[PDB]
Amino acid sequence: SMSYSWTGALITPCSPEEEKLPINPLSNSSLRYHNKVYCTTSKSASQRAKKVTFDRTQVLDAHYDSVLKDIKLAASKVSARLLTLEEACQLTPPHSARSKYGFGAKEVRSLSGRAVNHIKSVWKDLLEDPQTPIPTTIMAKNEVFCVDGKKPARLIVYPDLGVRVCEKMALYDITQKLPQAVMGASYGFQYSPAQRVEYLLKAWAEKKDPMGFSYDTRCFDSTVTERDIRTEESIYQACSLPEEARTAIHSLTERLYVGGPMFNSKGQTCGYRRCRASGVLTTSMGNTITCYVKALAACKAAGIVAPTMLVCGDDLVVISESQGTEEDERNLRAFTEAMTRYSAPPGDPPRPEYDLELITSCSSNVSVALGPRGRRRYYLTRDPTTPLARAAWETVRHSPINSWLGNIIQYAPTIWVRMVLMTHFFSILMVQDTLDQNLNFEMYGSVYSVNPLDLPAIIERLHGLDAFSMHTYSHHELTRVASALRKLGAPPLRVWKSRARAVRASLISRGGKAAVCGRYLFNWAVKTKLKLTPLPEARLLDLSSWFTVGAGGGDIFHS
Ligand SMILES: CCNc1nc2oc(-c3ccc(F)cc3)c(C(=O)NC)c2cc1-c1cccc(C(=O)NC(C)(C)C)c1
Repeated sequence: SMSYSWTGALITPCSPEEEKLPINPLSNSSLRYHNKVYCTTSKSASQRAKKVTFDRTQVLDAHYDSVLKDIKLAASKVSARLLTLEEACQLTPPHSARSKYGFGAKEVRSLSGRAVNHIKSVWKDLLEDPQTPIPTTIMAKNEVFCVDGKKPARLIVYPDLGVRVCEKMALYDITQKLPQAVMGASYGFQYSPAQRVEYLLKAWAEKKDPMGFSYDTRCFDSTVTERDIRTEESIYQACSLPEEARTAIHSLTERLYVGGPMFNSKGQTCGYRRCRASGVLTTSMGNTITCYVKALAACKAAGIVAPTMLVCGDDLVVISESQGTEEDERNLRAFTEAMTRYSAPPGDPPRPEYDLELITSCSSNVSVALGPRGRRRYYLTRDPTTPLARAAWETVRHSPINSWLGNIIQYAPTIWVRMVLMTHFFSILMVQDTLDQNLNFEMYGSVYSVNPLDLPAIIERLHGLDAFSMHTYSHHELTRVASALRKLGAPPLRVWKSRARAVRASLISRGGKAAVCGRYLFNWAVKTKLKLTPLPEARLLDLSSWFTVGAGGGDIFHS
């Protein structure tokens, strides 16, 4: 079927949109940034709609059936329960898109009578009716990117707030248990960055002769069929569940997850969806499990030898035994053909790599730097141009996503986070006197609440003490940050190191948790290096909820 059908009504915005920051004609830096950075807006929504609209065909085989059989058997070991209304309301982010039925996230979180009873009606109607399509809203996302032309806006398709709370009651427990039970070590959301690196290094070391590849599906959400989505339901149903959960899961699958009508922000009929919805609770878990099933079946069909997989939504990495370059090339072509028959064709054809550092996935690659010992330390990094361009946009135009914060946390050991992002954002929090204010950052369908003064303990827990003592960065990492700073019109590394010496001194001059930030985060900025010891507060952090899938949008709150 067609991934989408359209009426011709425009995908409309709800808030003001800005494609580019204003130019200062007397600044060369301002011109460089203007030439390089843009924000996607609803103006390009039709270009995206055209790309994501195509017919899907699937040809399954015995390899697919056998993998699916094993997944259902692994799912049967899972016992999951309904969440209470109270639990589902507390998982709702404070600024989650309001309901059309006269209440918002504030009323959901406080359990106001009207919100609670409207959610009661949605729940009862899910139990009563297994078939009527649930309406959704389609919106164009506003995201900042760098040229090299321009990407059109990504589209988000989501149901009403009342429906989103019911999805949590019915399926949140499944999201916490099922992926690990069916995928084991392949489930990408269970790892801290240091644990992810360790897993990849172990997978690489296990092979006598390793070969790795990343596989990127073109428009993954649109390639997801009604059948893939009904198969996801049979996997959820393989769990031990109360009957009421089974009923709600089945109605949500048939009325929402498989497809339905889409409306623009003005309330006009925009189209009809027959693929994955980008803004539902099951988006990330569903994409991860479905990508894993197709990829494991395709490994078997291609004859990939001893594959070790890592799956994060539609991002997939396979590390296996090289059969030599010629056979690897043939086997990757056979893998691609099988993924295409399963309705998962590639954007760019996969390429075999004989060095772990040469694989890119989730925009990241493994790099090496020296520890305080002089020992080689491995960490995840990425090209910093877009993260630095987003941080510059966020400095001038406040966003609740706070991409700069999510980047400082995920990429804490990188040169660009330590020298540029930490220096810049610790300076702004100090000048504004907002260091001790809790902030939220959005990432992979989840909203996390973080105190910037807790960053040293969070970084130590996610990356280890090595994050505060990395030095002697690879030439590629040095060239990458220097080029990104030049291209964006920013001052060079030498200016950032001078500013960091002052930010560190100012932080240490405040005492308490701020001095801890100065000492641990900016130990690279000084000549006389302090010996950094484990932070006791690192062990006391409850970061358990940080290692799971979120809800498209992102609609799972962690505080
Ligand atoms: C470290 C940068 N991010 C990532 N970098 C990555 O690099 C790879 C990768 C790269 C090269 C390669 F050869 C193999 C794999 C990822 C991968 O699994 N691909 C299949 C991958 C995933 C995340 C990622 C995704 C979701 C959440 C979080 C997270 O850490 N989240 C918090 C802070 C909340 C715990 C991090």
